[PDB]
Amino acid sequence: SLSILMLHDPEARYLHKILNLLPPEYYVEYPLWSNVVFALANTSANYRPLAEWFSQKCPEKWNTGGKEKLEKLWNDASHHTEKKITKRSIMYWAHKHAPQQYKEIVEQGYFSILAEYVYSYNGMLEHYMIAKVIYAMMGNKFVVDVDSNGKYVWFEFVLPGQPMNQGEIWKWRKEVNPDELHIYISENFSRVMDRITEHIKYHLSQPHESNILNYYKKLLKAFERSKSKIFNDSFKKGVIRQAEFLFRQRSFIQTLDTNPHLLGVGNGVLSIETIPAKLINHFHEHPIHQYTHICYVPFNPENPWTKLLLNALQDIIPELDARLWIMFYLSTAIFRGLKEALMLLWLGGGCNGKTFLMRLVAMVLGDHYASKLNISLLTSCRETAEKPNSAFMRLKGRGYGYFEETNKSEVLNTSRLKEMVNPGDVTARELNQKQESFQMTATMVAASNYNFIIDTTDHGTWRRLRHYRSKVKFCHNPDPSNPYEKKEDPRFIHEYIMDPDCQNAFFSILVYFWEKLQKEYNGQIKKVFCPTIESETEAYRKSQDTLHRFITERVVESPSAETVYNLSEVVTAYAEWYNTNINVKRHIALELSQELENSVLEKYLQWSPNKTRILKGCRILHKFETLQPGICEPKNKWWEWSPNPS
Amino acid sequence: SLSILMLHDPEARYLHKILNLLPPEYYVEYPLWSNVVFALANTSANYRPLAEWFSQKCPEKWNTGGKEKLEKLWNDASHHTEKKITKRSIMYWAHKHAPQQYKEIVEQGYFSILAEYVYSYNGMLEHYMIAKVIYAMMGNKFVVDVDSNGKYVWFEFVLPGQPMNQGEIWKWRKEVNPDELHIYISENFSRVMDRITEHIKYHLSQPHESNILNYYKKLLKAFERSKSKIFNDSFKKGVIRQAEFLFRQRSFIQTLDTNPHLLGVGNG
DNA sequence: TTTTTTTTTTTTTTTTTTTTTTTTT
DNA sequence: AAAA
Ligand SMILES: Nc1ncnc2c1ncn2[C@@H]1O[C@H](COP(=O)(O)OP(=O)(O)OP(O)(O)=S)[C@@H](O)[C@H]1O
Ligand SMILES: [Mg+2]
Repeated sequence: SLSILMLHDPEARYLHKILNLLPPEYYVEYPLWSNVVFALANTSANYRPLAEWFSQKCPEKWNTGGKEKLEKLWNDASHHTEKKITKRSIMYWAHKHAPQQYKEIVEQGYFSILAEYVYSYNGMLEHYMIAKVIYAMMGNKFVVDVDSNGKYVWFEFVLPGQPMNQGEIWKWRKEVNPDELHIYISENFSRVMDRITEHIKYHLSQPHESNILNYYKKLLKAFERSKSKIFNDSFKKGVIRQAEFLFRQRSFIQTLDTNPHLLGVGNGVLSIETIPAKLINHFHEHPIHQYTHICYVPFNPENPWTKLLLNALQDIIPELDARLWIMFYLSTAIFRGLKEALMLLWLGGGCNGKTFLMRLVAMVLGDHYASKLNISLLTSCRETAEKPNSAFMRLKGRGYGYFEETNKSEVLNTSRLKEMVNPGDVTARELNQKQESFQMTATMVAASNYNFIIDTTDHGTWRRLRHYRSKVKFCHNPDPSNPYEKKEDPRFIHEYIMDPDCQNAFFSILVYFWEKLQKEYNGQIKKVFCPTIESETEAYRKSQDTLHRFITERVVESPSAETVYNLSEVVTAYAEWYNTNINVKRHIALELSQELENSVLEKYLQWSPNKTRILKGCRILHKFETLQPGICEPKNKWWEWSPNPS
Repeated sequence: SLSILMLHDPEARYLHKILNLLPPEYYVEYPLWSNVVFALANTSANYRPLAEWFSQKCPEKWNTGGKEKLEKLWNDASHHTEKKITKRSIMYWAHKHAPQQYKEIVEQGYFSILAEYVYSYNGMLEHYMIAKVIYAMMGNKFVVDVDSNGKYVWFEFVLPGQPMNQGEIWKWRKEVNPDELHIYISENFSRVMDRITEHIKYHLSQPHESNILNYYKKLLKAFERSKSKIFNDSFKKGVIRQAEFLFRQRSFIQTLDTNPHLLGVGNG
């Protein structure tokens, strides 16, 4: 039904004019004829005859390649979507390979549209007809959408070779007013206007009877009076008001920045969807707007900065397995999608260089994807009633959260922490607006030289937690006796972050590590057995437990004795214990009404017939009360990751 | 390809005219000449042949000097990010060393621009024409940028010889509305209006065929009717609301006062 | 727990309109 | 000179 499409849509025929400029080898290329049929698939569905016409377009080997081959990709499912290239991109392949003939095709294209309107209304232009001409001419560059509060917001696609803020190439940007459209409607639209002027004068040159003696003269007078209308301001404001509907595109704002496999970079957009990661520095159709100003380059260990960073980094963390495991964890900061609930906190001392690593990642990732949050938030000690809260926000879309030191060692209640790590959704509010929910997908790190008090026993609480301790410390007198001591550079933090190449080198390392973990056991973090890690963590679990310490301080090593009333004094005995052993405090005592049974006291803990859980015997201690009776060091390179054991 | 240089771009031919009347002693010297090479290189990369011809202004340096070194300098300036010294500076040296000649050159330039618009639209001026003509002159001052709050903001370059605040000289200042731009467009633009009127009446003086019996009469009537528009409040407000698009400079507010090696003082 | 966020603006007209002199009756 |  080629004729059908021809008559059904003049644009379809124009679209046919433009597709005739494609060389036959384009139709030969297997992934390309799949691309074009998919591109037309997402734009309407009645173009099956046109798609079938494309099967007969340069069919030098259609029978050789299979008659039921190109149509099969569309006839198998006229429904269904793939989130692929739509229209307004086929024009890009058309003009990138067939110049000149493309510019005249579009030139006569809107020329017919404009010349139709000038004849139909005796040369009396208006706002809407101009808006239609503009959209058919530069409708493949602008998108208008409506935000949450509701205004007609303008988004512009940046192209190389035009004034633009650094790092904002090959991606959409927000515009308060389409300013460059205002100059565009005044300069390039004039050229279209002139072609009309020549056409009417040429027809006036050809003699004829009264049908042209006054009719052409009237239009010329009307047209010239209307020629100056375009330069007016209120008229130009009206055209922008009209064109808002033509450039309207439903479902564009909420699909912005949704793909977690696309990252905006200073030299295009970086795709981590497939291995290896690929850089896009040409036209595409992915709705991405946020970015960071760090240019991406392929990972080269031969760069002096890459070696410089790797050497200092390797010295910072001595253990090979710990070094691999930590950076693999930090490599997830590039990802912006759902992540497994892992909390990383680790201990150090003095000028340990902890601040250097967090600071490096934050600027490398950029503000759009990384941010600094109040350390108090981690404590979770603070509670928020029905009141605005801002620091809870800012976590949207981010993939990295880093903290700093506290006043001292701090206690962290499970509340306000369970939802900070879990792959769930949380809701809150702040200045203005109201309650709203947002998916949390950011990696979390918080290291300090202060131990974090944890008062619980639940496995679910102590399953999304990992602990580490630093061992290498920096001092200005590095005696050559202790390996855990190295010299410092004041420039190392004050500068070396201001060098863009350092960020470019560091970002490459992060990309490479994420590729390694992805090429590793299908992602995930639970694997990679680092004996140094997860052992100090459970050692920290054997510590940081007041009850267990109390158990093997007063009742254990003296269980054969018998000074027991009930669960009541055991709490008081535990109360006075932590009062001195730790600090004086009180609790709604029901926690031990079951935790004590959850403990190892069952040897003597047996509930009496009238409940009271009378322990079979212990010795409450007063006065001194003693004598109571009861890895491979890497050869030369470790970023190469070594074989599977590593 | 000098003909290609002078063909595709009237801005290039204007830069050709400005490139003349220069003190070639500076071109002979390495520092200042390299500085102006950097200035022109930072202003787009499409002007590679024009920069090459700038190497052939007083060709002695291109015949006695680092030819390949100079072209490599221009190339690296094109593909590097620096402080980005731009135009409106070579204009400064041209005015500094060479008064007179440049004044009538720019006068003829924007006068020709306005005359071209008048002849194109039968002397029916409109806000865009006046806005572009105004941007053709001035331009050095009046940088416009969009704040973080979404409000257009105007900035003026303070110069000696005006009523300014204390210690505000030789640096940008914030302006709620370009008031002295308003009075400038009211006063100085009238000189161009008068020059155009004189040119029209002079052409009317010369005798010709039936064109002058009615056609110049129509042109002069339309121009006279449009003359009073520049004094209208709504017309001038529209002219400003059109012109702030042209004087827009991307990435200006956030890069303001960023340099820690520069201090603002009373005497500069 | 006010406190400051909330309130409460806050743009608020503006364009235009009319005419528009010329034109052409 | 008056109406569009
Ligand atoms: N890999 C490295 N190479 C060279 N110098 C380093 C390295 N790591 C740390 N340093 C030096 O040691 C210092 C870093 O320690 P600090 O940042 O002071 O300690 P921190 O644990 O990060 O937290 P602070 O700052 O002590 S509260 C810097 O002054 C660096 O000069
Ligand atoms: Mg530090």
